[PDB]
Amino acid sequence: AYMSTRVFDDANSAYTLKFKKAPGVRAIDKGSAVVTAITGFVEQTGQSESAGHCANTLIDIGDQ
Amino acid sequence: KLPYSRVTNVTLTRTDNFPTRRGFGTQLILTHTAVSGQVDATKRTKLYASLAEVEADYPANTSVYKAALSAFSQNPRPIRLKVGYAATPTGGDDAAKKADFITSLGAILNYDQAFYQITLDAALRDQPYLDGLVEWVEAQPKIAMIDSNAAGHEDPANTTVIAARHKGTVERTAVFYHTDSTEYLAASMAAYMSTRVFDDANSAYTLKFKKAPGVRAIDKGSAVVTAITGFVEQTGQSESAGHCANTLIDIGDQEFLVEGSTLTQNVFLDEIHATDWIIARTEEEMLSLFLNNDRVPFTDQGMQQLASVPRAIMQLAARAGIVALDLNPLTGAYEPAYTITVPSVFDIPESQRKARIAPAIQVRFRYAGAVHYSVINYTMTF
Amino acid sequence: RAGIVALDLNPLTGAYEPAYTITVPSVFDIPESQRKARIAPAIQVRFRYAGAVHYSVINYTMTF
Amino acid sequence: KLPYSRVTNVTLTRTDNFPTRRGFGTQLILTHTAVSGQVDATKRTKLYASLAEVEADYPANT
Amino acid sequence: MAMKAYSMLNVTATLDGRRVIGLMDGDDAITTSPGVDVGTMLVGADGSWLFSQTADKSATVVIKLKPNSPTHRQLTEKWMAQRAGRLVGFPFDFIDSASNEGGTGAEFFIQKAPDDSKGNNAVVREWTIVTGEWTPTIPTLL
Amino acid sequence: MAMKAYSMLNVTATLDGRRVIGLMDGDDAITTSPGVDVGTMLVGADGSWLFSQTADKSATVVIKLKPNSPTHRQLTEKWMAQRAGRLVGFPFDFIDSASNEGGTGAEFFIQKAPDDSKGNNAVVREWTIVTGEWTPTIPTLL
Amino acid sequence: MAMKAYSMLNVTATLDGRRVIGLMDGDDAITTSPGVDVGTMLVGADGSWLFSQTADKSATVVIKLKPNSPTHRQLTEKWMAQRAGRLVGFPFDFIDSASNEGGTGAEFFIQKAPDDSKGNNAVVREWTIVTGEWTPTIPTLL
Amino acid sequence: MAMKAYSMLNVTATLDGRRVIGLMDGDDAITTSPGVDVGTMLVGADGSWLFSQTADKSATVVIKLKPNSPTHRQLTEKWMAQRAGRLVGFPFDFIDSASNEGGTGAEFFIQKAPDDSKGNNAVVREWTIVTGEWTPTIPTLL
Amino acid sequence: MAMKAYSMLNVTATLDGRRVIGLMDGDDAITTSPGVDVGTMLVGADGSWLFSQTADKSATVVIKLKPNSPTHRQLTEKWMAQRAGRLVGFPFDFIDSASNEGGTGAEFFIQKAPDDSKGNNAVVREWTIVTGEWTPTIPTLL
Repeated sequence: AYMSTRVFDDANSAYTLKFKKAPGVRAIDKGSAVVTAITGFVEQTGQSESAGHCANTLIDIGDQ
Repeated sequence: KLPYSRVTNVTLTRTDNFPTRRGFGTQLILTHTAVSGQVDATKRTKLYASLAEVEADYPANTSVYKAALSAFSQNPRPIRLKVGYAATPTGGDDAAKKADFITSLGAILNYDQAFYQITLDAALRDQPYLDGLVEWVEAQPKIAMIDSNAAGHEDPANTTVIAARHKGTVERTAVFYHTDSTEYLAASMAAYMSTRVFDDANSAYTLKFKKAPGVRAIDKGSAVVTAITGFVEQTGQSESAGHCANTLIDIGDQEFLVEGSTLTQNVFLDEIHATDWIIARTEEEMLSLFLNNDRVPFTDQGMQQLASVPRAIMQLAARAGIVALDLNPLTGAYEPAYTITVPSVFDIPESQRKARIAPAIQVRFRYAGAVHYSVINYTMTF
Repeated sequence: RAGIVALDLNPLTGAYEPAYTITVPSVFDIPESQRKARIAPAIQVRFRYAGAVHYSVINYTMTF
Repeated sequence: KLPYSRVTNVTLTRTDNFPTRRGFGTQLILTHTAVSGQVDATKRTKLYASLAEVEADYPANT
Repeated sequence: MAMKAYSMLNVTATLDGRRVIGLMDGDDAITTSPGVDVGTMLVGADGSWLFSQTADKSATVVIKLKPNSPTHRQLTEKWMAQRAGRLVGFPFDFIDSASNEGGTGAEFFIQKAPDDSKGNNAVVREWTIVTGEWTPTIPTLL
Repeated sequence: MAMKAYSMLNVTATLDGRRVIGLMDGDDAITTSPGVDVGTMLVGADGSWLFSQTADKSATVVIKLKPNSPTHRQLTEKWMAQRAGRLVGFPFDFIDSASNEGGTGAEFFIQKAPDDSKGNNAVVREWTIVTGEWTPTIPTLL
Repeated sequence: MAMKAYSMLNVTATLDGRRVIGLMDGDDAITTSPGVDVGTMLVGADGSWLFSQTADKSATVVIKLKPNSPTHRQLTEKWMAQRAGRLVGFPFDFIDSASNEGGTGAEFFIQKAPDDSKGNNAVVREWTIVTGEWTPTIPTLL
Repeated sequence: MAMKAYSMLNVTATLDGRRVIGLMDGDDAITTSPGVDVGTMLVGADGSWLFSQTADKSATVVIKLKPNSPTHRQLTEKWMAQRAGRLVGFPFDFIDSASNEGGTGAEFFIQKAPDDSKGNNAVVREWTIVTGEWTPTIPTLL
Repeated sequence: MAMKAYSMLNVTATLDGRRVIGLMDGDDAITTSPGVDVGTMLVGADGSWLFSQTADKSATVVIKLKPNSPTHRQLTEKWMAQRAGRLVGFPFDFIDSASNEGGTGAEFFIQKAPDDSKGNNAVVREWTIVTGEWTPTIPTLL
């Protein structure tokens, strides 16, 4: 729905992240130290395999 | 016929309403009381909208209602206090042990991160286990404030009180020393501190040093107001000759806060508040940059795009009056107020490039203070 | 052009390095025993990926 | 909710920082003191990066 | 840290967070000019003099674009937002990495809109933006 | 949906329902310009500033034609209708299919009439029309 | 609550319940002025002084309109109602949403009527109204 | 019933039954102004107020003509009739068909006579007429 | 102690304890003028003369502000306090640090209030204040 309508035939059309993207309408999950067991993401080091399990959860930080 | 309430709705109540005047922050009220309908293990914290709509916490309980009473009682008002469930167990199963209190503190972040100023009120006062809060808010982007109802800070010699056993070593905590039965942290913080908008010109309240709360009472004395607040007349503030706190003295017919909420010997509350506004604003602008662009590439062009954010924030901050005016304070010669240096990804190896963690950008400061004390000489010649 | 392939510079040192190469094989020494297959020999191509940024750091020293 | 430290990292220290401005050379500081963790017969000389990161030599030794 | 020769490959301009991309040809594609003179000398009938310095630190920048550039679309959306009645800042910033020369402004506004000419060959689209506060950055690499 | 390069074969202009056909040579055959500046910056004696935005959304367009074109006949009939005392709108619209850039205006009026020069070679006939409301279209194909 | 720059798109004026719409061009389209000076200083032959403050809080407002505006029709009907002998209040009110500056008056009256000039181009129609009580509103957004 | 833009081709003025034809150049060729102010506000020493409305509904109109116009001949005959001692009304009326704005007066009189200047180029001839009763017409087309 | 050239960055004005901030553009943003002439020469029919000096030391100051300035809000609150009936002094003071030229007055009063004009661009707001005693300061730096 967002991945599909990506046209790489234009200049500078590399959405290399897919990392901060808003869907049409949906709801968030909850937590702060539970969002690192899922997605296995440590703060500044990167992403560690032993310290979590990779997935995607649609967090909210500000009002976004 | 028909009433006019068919097409309009005009009412009338007997209450006091002040304008809203949104501002910066929110405070936290942690106690052991639970209301069972809104914090009962489902909400380690709970938000609100206004005081009047409070029903879950009894309008007579000393902890929440009597503290939100002075939290919401400034002439412009803050909104959405962050109500409590945090350390519902009494300090610790072994009371003297602070480990349970530290773990309780470490398990209340995991629900909510929207509070900036931490206040305990009407209970937990003068507990030895409170040392965990002082040790813990260090290296934690918050502000810890403890208002005693009574202690022995009036002896410029004793070392057992809160402000003595931690004096000159902590730079993010302060004490609101007073007499019995008044909630004080809520009186000024998060009620005057909250409605401070740094997005306007000349909005630097650098002091917080002569400010009137809504309604309250003064303490008493003259040589007891220097054991507390550790303030000597013209020298400044000395660590050995007193203990820093805030007492709301009255001099003329006016009553106002005094010492400007110090934390250690010469560290004031507005410095922390303003720099934390700077940090929280750079965070918001960085996030707003990641949501507009398709991507931010891992090149030098991307580094400059990222560094464009602190450049705007520093110009915003120098306008409010937080950053200094481009002149050497020693000699008055020209000196840059702030600099921003952007690193190179070029010689950072591809071994580290695959991290998707950008290198660090470094920024430079200079603070612009304000005046607490004045001198006039008045020679007479006849 | 889209931004998927890198910009012709060594990511370690910033020195010049080709982003991609294409090497074409010879049918010449591939035997006629295999030529009658109507299956062409393999062409080999070389890459370099251009990533993007997920996390930022700012230091903010203060001097008063 | 979640902190902003989930996607960025903004800090603040109270120190003095000047630009780097690389140049030509290096100097040598020879004495008789040994630190036993970084020169102990394994390094007749030892390099560094910055002063603040000094721990091996005591911040009070002359 | 060798002094890089000039190149438009090493100049970066950021408008409301996004890059500026499709620029016209010429030596003047982004130009910033101060609003007024820095000062004024006043000489009297006797030969004495007095200098006066202004407190106005404002500037305009002119951006010349091609008819096919995403920045043209971004600026034409900003123009319609202003025409609707929504009036906010939108920072602009640009710098040169070879010398650290440039400047920033935290609140800009659209001042002039381009002319849509069709004709036989494609032609320029010139936008103008204005700020009340522009601070140049010091070129520390000379 | 490949981005087509520019071409006058893919630009269409509609005046009162009919197409615009015989255009002169040059890079400026139909040009639209806004009536005024979008805004104004006001800087005081102390360094503070204030921006002000206008509510005027009007434009003119200039059309350059050959002496042998049906659009010249259409415009000279519209001019005589206005001179008689009949004053109505007559929409004008033009767009580019390659980028969706253009604009529309539902009520135009003749503002300037051309000069009839005979001479040795044939020359331009320039018309000018004005509207009180011009809304640009957003180029959604960049 | 960002301080909006000035714009006539965000000023609203209400005359007898209806909006004021077709205004002339210029920086002075609705102007209100107090009736008298606020006070007077009286200095005697010896150097002593005395200030005196007035109790008169009245004002006039001048509205400049185009010859084609519904407010001109509304005001010319109010003028004829007054000429017939019917004398009532008709409130007037206007404010700026960017700063909350303005004022209100619950009872106004027509004081001057415009001149009907035809000529070659269209020209202003200026009305004047007067009240005995005008209370300015406090700009709480500065 | 489209709102016609302004044009002097659609304004008609009738003086004593005949049309007004040769008018001078400018934006003020026929202008009517009311005789007095509509009312007066009276504020007392205590802050109370009182409005008073007049019963005088009179106006003058000024007509600017060229030295070669039949209306100049008509007005100079009316002037001589008045100088002889014959004093009658002679209605004047003018209106705009685009908006129905104008007014009528059933009895006018000559008040000022023009100056006969010869010089090198031709110049204006300005007449003034006065009535005791002028009723504006309501612009029903806005 | 070098004589600084003139600059509005080094002039400070204090009204009731607070600074004056948003000033209009021009060479006359704060101007103070004495109330009367210093003296009068009286020459008789014979050629003898007599000078007379006044004891009146009073002045007014005029402050020109933008429509978006906190000093406008402060002055409009002071105006309403005076209209309520509360009459006190409110000192005003301003000086130039380059030459030590200026003056002070311990008790001022509002004398004139500005006009609220909306229009198309933003315009001045002029306040006037008056004192019964104004003492200039001596410029000791020439």
